Amino acid sequence: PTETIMHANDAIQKTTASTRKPRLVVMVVGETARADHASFNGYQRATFPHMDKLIGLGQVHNFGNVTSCGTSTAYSVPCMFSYLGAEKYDVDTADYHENVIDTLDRLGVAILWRDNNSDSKGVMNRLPAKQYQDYKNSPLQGGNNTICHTNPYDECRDVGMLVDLDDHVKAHANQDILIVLHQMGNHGPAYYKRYDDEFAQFLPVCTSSELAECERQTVINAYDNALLATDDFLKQTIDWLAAQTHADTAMLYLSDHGESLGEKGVYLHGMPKAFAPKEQLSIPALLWLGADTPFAVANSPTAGFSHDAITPTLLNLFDVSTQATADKTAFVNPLD
Repeated sequence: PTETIMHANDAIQKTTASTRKPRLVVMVVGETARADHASFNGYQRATFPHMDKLIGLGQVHNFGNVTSCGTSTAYSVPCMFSYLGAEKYDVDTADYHENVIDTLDRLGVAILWRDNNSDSKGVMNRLPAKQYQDYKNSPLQGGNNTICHTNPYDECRDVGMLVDLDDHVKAHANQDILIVLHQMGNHGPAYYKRYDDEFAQFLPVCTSSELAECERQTVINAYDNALLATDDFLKQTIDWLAAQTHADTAMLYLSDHGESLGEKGVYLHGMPKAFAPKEQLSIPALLWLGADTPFAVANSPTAGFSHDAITPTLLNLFDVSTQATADKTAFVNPLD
């Protein structure tokens, strides 16, 4: 299949960081978190305490029940950054097409992908290897994450991706910056390993991978506790962005897919889109904008938001204009 498929040859940045205030966007790629257990979507438990207050104060925006493009990480993540909609996205040929990261990097946006999940799923392939940083392992063990030995499992935490993030920013202060943080999140089945002892408030907790043996409630507790860690992670992420004054900042959070928690005997995820439970397709979506933001929250099409809105949003966030995203539904309205 000699060479790559192009979508945004006509991609032109309407306003560059040299004529206006530079833009710094943090894209948090969530994992296995579902909107059904999001407290800001009507869940009885306070799974997102920090986010609930920011919503209750009107600091971040909740897009309610957003539909995921897939039910698995390997399927969803490449499609989240693809120009192809979920209706025409092909997971087997996703590496053949240029994505939004390719376009943004080409146009001159400093991209940095820090991963605490697995990998960019082929998204970061055409970009320099130094722009992808491993964070699922400690150094010694050839990683980068300095926050790993805070639990009996020595599992690296997502908050470790926020460490020394100022360095990459200071290296590209003259230009727009996009930082992608791939989150460990609520990866199962061992939800009890996904969080430190500080976020173990929903008790008792299923401390096993055999979710089918544990009572549904103990498994839900573990899942909800992992959400608390994510909520705190997002809180520290926003706090870091709030510290960046000389740049228009934005924090976009979306989970790659949902999760089944014993509903009709269905556990985990990965079930084919055609008949998959909607718990696997229901994801939370949050947007935070910095002080005096130039951007506006787009009106929700009722059909609802989806994963297809990510690529046009990212392009709108950097004033990139292409008929590859002429005007499809995005989270943020394009400027003039």
